[PDB]
Amino acid sequence: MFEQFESKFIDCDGIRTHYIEMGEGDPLVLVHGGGAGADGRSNFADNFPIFARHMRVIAYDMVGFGQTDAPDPAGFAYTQAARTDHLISFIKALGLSKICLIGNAMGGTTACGAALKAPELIDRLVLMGAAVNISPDDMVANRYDGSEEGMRKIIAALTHSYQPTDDIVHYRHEASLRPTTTAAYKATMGWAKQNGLYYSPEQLASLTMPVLVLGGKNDVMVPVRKVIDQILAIPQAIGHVFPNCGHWVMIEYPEEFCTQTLHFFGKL
Amino acid sequence: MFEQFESKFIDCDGIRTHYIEMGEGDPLVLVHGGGAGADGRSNFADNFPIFARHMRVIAYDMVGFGQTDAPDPAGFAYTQAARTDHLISFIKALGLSKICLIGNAMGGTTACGAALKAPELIDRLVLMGAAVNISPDDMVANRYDGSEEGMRKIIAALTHSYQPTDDIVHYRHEASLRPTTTAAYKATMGWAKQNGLYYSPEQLASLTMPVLVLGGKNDVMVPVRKVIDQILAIPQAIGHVFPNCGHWVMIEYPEEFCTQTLHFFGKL
Repeated sequence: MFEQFESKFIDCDGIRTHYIEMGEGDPLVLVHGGGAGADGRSNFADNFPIFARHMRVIAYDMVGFGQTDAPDPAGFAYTQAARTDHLISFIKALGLSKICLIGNAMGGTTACGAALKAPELIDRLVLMGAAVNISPDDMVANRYDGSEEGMRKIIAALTHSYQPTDDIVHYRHEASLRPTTTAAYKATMGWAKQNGLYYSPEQLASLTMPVLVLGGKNDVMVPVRKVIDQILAIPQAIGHVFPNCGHWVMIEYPEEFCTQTLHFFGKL
Repeated sequence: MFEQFESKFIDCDGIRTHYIEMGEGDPLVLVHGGGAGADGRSNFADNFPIFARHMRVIAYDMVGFGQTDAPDPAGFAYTQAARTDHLISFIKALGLSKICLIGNAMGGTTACGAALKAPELIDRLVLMGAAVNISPDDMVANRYDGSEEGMRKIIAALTHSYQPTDDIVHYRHEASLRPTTTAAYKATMGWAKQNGLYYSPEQLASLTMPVLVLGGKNDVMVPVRKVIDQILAIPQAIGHVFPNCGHWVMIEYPEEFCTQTLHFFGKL
């Protein structure tokens, strides 16, 4: 699946990193979510050609995910900081400046970290159901199971009223079972569950570029009150709340997602 | 001022009502806010030609305001219900069906009341810094003074970073001093202050058409947490929060206001 995009690879301080790209113009980098089997292609395949009309659009696979190196977790610590440095490494590796940058969930954690840690690379940031204020306790109070049904339950949970295709289910399911990424995933989520996916309101308010904050009203992973807290904690932030929408705005409402982001990026 | 628009008049169950209009297409009705000297023209003059490219755009003066009858408050009770029935009366008087409808503040109170009371007239509703959940106590806990400065202070209060022209100031100031509307205004605000501008969460959630909810993050009259409560109380509602923006979204960010509403109305 997804062979309409040419897989490319580049080295990011010794992490070999898979990415796809499409279109021409100013660079836009998309960061996928941190669910099991997640990667760039499957997260953003529907948005890619809409965005490619206006921008040079790039989705990469985060360390531990997709077809990017998933270093052995016996010697690699799967911390937010590693994700964050990988992204910065990636953006630099392609020689990109002044990017537009969008992150879903843990990918939002990561986009946010790069924006704070390396603002000179990033002109605009979009946080979309982004885990940027989820504490260990926040994860506690919220609350995989193997198989093709288990994956179908995941998807029905992260979405409001969206029926995935069989090809999509099977791609994600197979993906969740790749053994290197399954290990990296178990580490990634273990660390997240104990340390949370979290920046302080002070750090959030320290973001230096324009920011748009997106959220589905029915999202159960990053509930809408958390999205609101981000709109309110980040002074310059625009907020847009989608109704009848779970944790995958970009998949559940792809046209509206691309319209709002492209408008915010100044391409309409 | 505002003579680029042709003043028209029509009778609304014995209330003679001023309105302007422009463009061709599906009908869009705009409802001004309830500040002193407020009317359609001064509220919406900047948005009118943008909207007129796509729709038949109509701004009217609410009972007690502008150049619409301001019946003597010794015999006329200036209740939300009167505003609400006037609007319904107006929409029917021009023979309009399936309108798009936008209300600022008390005009939002009024648009909301018409949507609840006469849903068959209204295809889409936009509530923009709308007083639809402001209780007497809410007004208490928030907290005119005559002159051209007093009006300049009003405007600097309802806006974040907006410098009105001298012509605008003088038009509003003169307007606030018209004696029939000054009386109707004192009644209007007296009733509002004691009864509030308020529908219950149950009523709010009972709205039957699509709804977009707009708010400026810095609005001091209808604070942003009230705007959020409306996004959350109205299940189908889209929410958009503007940064660096007070209580007059349509004036402070006219292009973004027209873009979001026109997109929501399906004219882009």
